[PDB]
Amino acid sequence: HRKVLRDN
Amino acid sequence: WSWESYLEEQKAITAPVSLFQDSQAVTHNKNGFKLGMKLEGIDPQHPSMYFILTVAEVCGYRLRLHFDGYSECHDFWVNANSPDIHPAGWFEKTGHKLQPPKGYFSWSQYLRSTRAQAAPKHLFVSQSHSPPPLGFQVGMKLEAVDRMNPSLVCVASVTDVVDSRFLVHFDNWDDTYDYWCDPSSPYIHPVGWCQKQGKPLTPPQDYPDPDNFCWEKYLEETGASAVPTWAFKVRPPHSFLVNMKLEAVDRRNPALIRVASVEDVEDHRIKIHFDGWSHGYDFWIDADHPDIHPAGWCSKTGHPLQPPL
Ligand SMILES: [Cl-]
Repeated sequence: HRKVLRDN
Repeated sequence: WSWESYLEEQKAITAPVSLFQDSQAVTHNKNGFKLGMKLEGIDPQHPSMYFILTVAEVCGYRLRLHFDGYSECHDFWVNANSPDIHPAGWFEKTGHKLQPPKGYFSWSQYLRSTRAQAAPKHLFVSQSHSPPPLGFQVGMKLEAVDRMNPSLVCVASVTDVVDSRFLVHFDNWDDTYDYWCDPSSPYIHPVGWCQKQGKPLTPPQDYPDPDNFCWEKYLEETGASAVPTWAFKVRPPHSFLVNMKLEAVDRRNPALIRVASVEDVEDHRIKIHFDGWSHGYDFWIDADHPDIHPAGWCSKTGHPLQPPL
């Protein structure tokens, strides 16, 4: 279960 | 209202002029910018991009710039010694891209169409005529704090060099995170710094198999070199003390400059409080920010000063 840096 | 009476009444001191960068303190230069002069400048919302700008207003040593062709809602204020503006023609002489006016390139043709005057060259502190920062070349790589998400230290590149400053870009992100700095910025470090420090390095956006990112491989695959370690200089912490007073541009109405206090301090940052206002309005600012000034700056430069609320 991956956590991803999102900027939108 | 006067500073003297106010300091007497509050039993307070102003931050000595010596505490500031020369550029923040200087009051003896006149503002030579005039209404309608045209020039080139960085978009503060996109610091890698250059636009044609027109002088919309002048107040003391400050000026309000308008993006030709775009809405006046994007107008912004700079000081007359800003290094983020350049004379007409600077882009082509120096290898920079100039965005044209909205919808619209040749300056001679545009000046003929508009019957406007370009701001004269002598007004500009930055014309790419001074010795660049040694060791910082376009294309080189480093590690940089994302100043907007400062828990992150990230893979970064130098993408522009202008006089004493260079532009730091976050690989694979947009330019909204970019910032201009110099070799002593506390926000930059050599390739390998995070590894030395036992700190996680944030790799480029969408880098395949990011947990296995390796600088050695990244540099090889990008044909890039690291900024040499000797090029990074240690900036001393500033010497502002809590309760010291000064002047500061209001971020909520940038036209205004207010009587201010040092509320709190870090090594390189200062928490500003507007005397008389709610602490809700307090904000952190880097000590080198062009929008803080010693007491007396407004009065000496011919800009109104808002006294405490
Ligand atoms: Cl617009």
